[PDB]
Amino acid sequence: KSFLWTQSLRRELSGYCSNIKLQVVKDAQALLHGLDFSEVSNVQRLMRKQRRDDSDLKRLRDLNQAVNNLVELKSTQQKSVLRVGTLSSDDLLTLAADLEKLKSKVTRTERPLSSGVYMGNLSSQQLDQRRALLNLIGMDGVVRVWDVKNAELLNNQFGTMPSLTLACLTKQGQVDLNDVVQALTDLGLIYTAKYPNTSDLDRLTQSHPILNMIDTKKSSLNISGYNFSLGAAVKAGACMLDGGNMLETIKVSPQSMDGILKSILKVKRALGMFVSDTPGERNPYENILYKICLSGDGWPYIASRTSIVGRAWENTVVDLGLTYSQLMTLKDAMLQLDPNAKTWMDIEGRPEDPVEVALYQPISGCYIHFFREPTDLKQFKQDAKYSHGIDIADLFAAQPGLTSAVIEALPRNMVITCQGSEDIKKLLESQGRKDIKLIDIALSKIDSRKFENAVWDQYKDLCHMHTGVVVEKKKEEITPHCALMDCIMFDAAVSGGLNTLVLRAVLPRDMVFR
Amino acid sequence: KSFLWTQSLRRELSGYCSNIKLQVVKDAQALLHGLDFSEVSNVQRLMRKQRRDDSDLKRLRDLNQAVNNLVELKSTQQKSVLRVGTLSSDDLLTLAADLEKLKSKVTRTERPLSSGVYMGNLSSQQLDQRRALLNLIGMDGVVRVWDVKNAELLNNQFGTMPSLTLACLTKQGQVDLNDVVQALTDLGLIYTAKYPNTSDLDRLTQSHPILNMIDTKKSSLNISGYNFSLGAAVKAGACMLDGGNMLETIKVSPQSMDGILKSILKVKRALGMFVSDTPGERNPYENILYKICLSGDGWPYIASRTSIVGRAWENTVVDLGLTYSQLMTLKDAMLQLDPNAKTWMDIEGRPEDPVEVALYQPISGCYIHFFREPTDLKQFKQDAKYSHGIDIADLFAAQPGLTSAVIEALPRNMVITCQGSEDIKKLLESQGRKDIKLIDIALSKIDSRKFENAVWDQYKDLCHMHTGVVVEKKEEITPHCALMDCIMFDAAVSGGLNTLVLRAVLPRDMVFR
Amino acid sequence: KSFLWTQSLRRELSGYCSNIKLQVVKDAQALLHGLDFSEVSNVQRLMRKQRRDDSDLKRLRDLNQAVNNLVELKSTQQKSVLRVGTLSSDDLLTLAADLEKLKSKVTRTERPLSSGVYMGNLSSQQLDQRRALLNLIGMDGVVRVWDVKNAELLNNQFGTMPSLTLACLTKQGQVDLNDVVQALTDLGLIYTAKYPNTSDLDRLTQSHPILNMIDTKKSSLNISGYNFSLGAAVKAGACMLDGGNMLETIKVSPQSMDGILKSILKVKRALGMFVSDTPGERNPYENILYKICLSGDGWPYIASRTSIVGRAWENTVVDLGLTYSQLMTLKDAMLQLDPNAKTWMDIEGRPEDPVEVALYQPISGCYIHFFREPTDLKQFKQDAKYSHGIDIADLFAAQPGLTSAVIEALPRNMVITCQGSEDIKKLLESQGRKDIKLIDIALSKIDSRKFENAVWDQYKDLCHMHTGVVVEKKEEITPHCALMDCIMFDAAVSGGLVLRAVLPRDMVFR
Ligand SMILES: [Mn+2]
Ligand SMILES: [Mn+2]
Ligand SMILES: [Mn+2]
Ligand SMILES: [Mn+2]
Ligand SMILES: [Mn+2]
Ligand SMILES: [Zn+2]
Ligand SMILES: [Zn+2]
Ligand SMILES: [Zn+2]
Repeated sequence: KSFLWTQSLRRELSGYCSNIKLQVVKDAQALLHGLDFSEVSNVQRLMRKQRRDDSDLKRLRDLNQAVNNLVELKSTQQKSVLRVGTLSSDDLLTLAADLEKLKSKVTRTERPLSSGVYMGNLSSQQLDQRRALLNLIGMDGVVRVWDVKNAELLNNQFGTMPSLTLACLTKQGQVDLNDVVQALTDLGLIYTAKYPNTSDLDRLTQSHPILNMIDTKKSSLNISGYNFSLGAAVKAGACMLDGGNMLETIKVSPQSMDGILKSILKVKRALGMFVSDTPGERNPYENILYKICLSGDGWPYIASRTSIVGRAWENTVVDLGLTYSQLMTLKDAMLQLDPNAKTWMDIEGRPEDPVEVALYQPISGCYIHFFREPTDLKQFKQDAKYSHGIDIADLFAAQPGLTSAVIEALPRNMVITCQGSEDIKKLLESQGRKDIKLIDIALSKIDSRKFENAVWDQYKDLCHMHTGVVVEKKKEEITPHCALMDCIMFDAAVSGGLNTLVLRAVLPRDMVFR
Repeated sequence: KSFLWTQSLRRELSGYCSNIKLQVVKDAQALLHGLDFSEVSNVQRLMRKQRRDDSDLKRLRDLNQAVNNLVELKSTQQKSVLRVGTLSSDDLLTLAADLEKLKSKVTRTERPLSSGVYMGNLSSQQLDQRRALLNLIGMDGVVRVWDVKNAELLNNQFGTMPSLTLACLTKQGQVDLNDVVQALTDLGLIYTAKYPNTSDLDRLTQSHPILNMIDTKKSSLNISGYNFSLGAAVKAGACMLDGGNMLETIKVSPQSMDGILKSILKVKRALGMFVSDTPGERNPYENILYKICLSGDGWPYIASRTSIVGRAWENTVVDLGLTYSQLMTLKDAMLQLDPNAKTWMDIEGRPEDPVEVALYQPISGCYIHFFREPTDLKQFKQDAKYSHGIDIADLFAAQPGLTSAVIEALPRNMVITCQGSEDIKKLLESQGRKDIKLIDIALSKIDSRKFENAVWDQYKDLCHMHTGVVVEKKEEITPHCALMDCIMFDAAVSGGLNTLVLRAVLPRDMVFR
Repeated sequence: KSFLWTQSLRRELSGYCSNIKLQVVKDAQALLHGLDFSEVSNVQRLMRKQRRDDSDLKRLRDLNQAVNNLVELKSTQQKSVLRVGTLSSDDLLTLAADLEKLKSKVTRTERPLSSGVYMGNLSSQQLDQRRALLNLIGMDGVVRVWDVKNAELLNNQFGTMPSLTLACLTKQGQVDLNDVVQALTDLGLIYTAKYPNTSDLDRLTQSHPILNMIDTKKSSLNISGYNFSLGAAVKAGACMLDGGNMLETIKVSPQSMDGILKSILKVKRALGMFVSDTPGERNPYENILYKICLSGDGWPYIASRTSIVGRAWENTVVDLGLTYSQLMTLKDAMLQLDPNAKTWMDIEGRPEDPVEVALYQPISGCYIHFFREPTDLKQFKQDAKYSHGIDIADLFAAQPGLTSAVIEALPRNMVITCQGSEDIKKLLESQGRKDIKLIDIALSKIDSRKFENAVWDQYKDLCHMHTGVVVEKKEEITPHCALMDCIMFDAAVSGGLVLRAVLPRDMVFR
């Protein structure tokens, strides 16, 4: 059923496939020669930890950039732009659709590994429902695997490579290289007829003892390229064979990129392939579509991709409220909120025409931040003059529907704290949520903006929306008001000071803009 | 199309599958210590030949017997009589049907290797139609691969056996046994997912270089268990798994045989499996059905069956004109004859009611010999006492429609010599054949039976139908046989009886029901 | 590669061409004066209908008569019998094999419009494999364009003639006659160099605004000559130039038909031309060989072939087991059947040697009916006396092989109703199609023949195969027809009592 998709894709794309054994074995032997395999063991030890940080990530990345200096099979950073040539106008619509579906699927699978999910003080059903997602995606009260300052540094660091695999099995398994090649050759042949299972690897193990090391019924989620998964072994086995149509052996180029995708959409239409609305393991169509859109120059499956920054939906653009798919990602990202924690909220613009919305939980250092186009532009210029200093031409790019979707998804029975309950009340009540209880702090003007300078020095990087000169009639310039910076400084006003805390965004950055 | 047929039978016969990996390696280890592999070489040399004689079969049977004596995994002579129990009445009706069609297909595929096909003086169409039968089945004027005294001695001698295969690759291929067990396992694993082919064997040889011994582009037809076919290698691989629903491991017993046949039928029913009415390689259903019905006790696929007598349709029977598939076997049987050669004919019983019919070709030595149930009980009795001495009770088990079908399939424009034409004329006539010219030679009473005693002395065993005491106007005389008349009327002409072993055109099973 | 074939044919057939720039306009003028273009717009309306019947075909055929009555460039009824002479015995065999291929292509493209294809309860893949087919040829469940009682009235009615195109562009486009000639000539000068496309005519229209009535897509299939296709304008623009060896201008005669055929087969041989076995539009080779073999008198491209009767393999014959080509015709003929509906089956003779075979679906009203040669005569000559009464000389001409070819082409899972089973079971099992379930209705022999004399009164003309006198053990009785048995047994279950052949009319007898 998932091997059927794979089979049809082999035939259709067989003309882009080739023998690569010599290039692979060369990289394996070069790793066997150059690489510090005790550091391979060190990175594996770090992947056994349930909780990992920046020191673990640096070690992984350093080992990644050590492998990358020794292999000749690498993918280069290449942007890709697609138009009506070769691909039909109908084909680019489908791609755009499937890519934004993929976007949702991959963000809901991988992001909670870094962003985290709240597993503390919740109802019995909610925990059961959160546990089911975290069982599925491979995963105080906030549980996460990667506690990092920059989660973008987790991109493309976890892919599996045939040559690295072949080298790792040879050194760590303590047998000759050829034995390993002749082992994955027999595995590679199982794969020409079925996706290999537990019993398959068992009986080969009797003739090739190496295949013990490999873990068969482990997931491909929350693993590195240094681990001995079923997928890494199967992939490495596909490249040792003498031909022919093995999908792993695809190379992409600017000259070949469109045709592969055109051929992918032909199979998809013939068999009814689709991007899953579920988080978890990638299906055959999800896997190929991501690996090709990741780079316009390289080998989608088997190359070195650790040099590549960004995602597949970013590295490839289509030139032509919230989607059900976006709604899902948003609803999963918000499970990061502790509903029992103290929560600030602030807005810029009048409550019935908001242009900036923020929420802030000071103890976890997690925040919601987003934007909206105004309706009353004639009133927007007034607030640009005297309050927020936002230019509307920079709000054009704000993703629509975000205002209602966040206020709808807010934890029920949460208590929101605000400097002036007035407008916040008329906002939540309007967006359908009267239930949310509100505190009024009621500070004075001098005491609310006491830590205004302190907050902008530490956190300026988190909002770039405020450009316009703001005045205060007596005219003289003042600091423009950010909705986010307001929240932080109002918490500091009450606290009596401001700590150094690395803030974590609840929303993905891909969601704020279009 | 047919790997599913296997995959489905695998799923339903699971409980009959088993672990024999050890017992095969044990039987190979015994062959490695006991078998003369130089004699294996000698038999393989005989299989490379086009024409094979009685001495080649003697060597082949002697070696098979030596293999047989050493292996612990053998099949036993166990006959099966099927009764309504585990199998429903319809299940049994389906079994009987298929065994008739299977009988036809396997006779048409195997028997011409011995019986032969005339390939001399014919129309271009007749030769192309015939040479296209030879490539379907993997095969003076007569073409044959086996020229033997008795073609029952060919039966069950050619099967493949994993332990023999295992033993032969080890000793002839000059590698250790352990590395042979390694190689076959990986092939056996592939066999779970697909039937391995050209490249599948090519790429496997790259780690295990014992596998270029095995021939890929060679069929299963016209080869012995000593040859390294893909099927023998694939078969042996199946045994290399401690588990897996492989049909090759199955054990049959008087207790389990019905239930096995029941399970096969469900798979056949479900998918729509069938016996193909075209000669050639066996389909998975034809294969399983044959091997199971040969012996009620033993291992259908993997045992030594070299000591088993009878074809599977004789060893297993159901208890509760010709069939379409009997006809195609009959038409295929007739191709042995030289249509241009000298050909005799003779009948016993009235031309309107023949009880015995025989045709004889004196040069190739081949004959048609069959019987028929009469209708004129009155005329029969006086003929019996004056001519053939055939007991009417011995004729009820004769195949009906055999007169029609044989006379039809006789080649157009043949020349028949006969003693007395009036009779032969009326029988060929009322059947569509006026095209055949008849030569009546003028042999008087005395001369036509000069070598009568000589013919019966030499050929008695060919006819057992004449038991009654025949008399002339009184004293006893020798009963008239259609076939013995044909031979002796030829003897009169030639001035001497020939000294040869005769070959039958008709499959022996086909004469009686 | 198809304009190559055009070009190459043009040079080799240069001397059977003339000019015709006078008579084309002459007949176009004789149309301007004496033809109502309201009925022409009425025809365009009818061809715009998604379903069409006998009354719409009447309005077409009468207009194909009225145009034929005025014009002096016409083809007339002329049969051709190809003998050796100019065409070597090797040319004849290549011409007989190609016309046979051509039969299979033209039938699979044009016939489904009338006969219909079932697009109801089927597997997605079937709905894929069958819609693919429709978009190639330009097309309850059964979808059809022409629903007519006589489908032979459809033949030679959709033809395209330049003069008819000329007179149509003039009156309907409201420009002067000359401006139509000026516009199409300029398109004809493009036809000497390449086959005009989307942009060719788009730029022509910039000087010739009258050329906007014309489509690039689509097509050249379920259109009539009253439409404005690309080809109609192209053919017209060819007959506007002086000389140049223009294919469209070819006139055939009983003295010249062999040499023109002799010419074609050289170019085919020299290039690699052949009759496509895939349905759709004609390649230039299919089109030339078809237009010529239609008639041996007139202008195969530009004449008034609207009163010509019978197809090109019928109107032209050669004088010296089914063919690969006919089996694909048969498989696309069995697509008409609704496999999810009440279906009968009946045969004559014994199951191991059937001489007449029938299947019938009442609700739609379609049937399968064919004959076979017997093998056993002793049994056939008795069945003739006491069951069917068919003469053996009538059974030689029946197409051999249809019996197994139809049975295998049956839909999988279909359920048959019969009277009785057993011998229907014996037949579908010899062929090895057990998957088919059988219902015996098992009526009494008197109850089976209640509506006997009624069915032979409404459907007699559908079978002319029963000649001999069938007797009962004696008195004369009405012979048994396998097809007439299908309809009467249906009536005995219905209590009461059109028909469309599933099998091609041309495939029953060879
Ligand atoms: Mn990175
Ligand atoms: Mn504010
Ligand atoms: Mn191995
Ligand atoms: Mn005699
Ligand atoms: Mn009937
Ligand atoms: Zn801001
Ligand atoms: Zn005898
Ligand atoms: Zn009839």
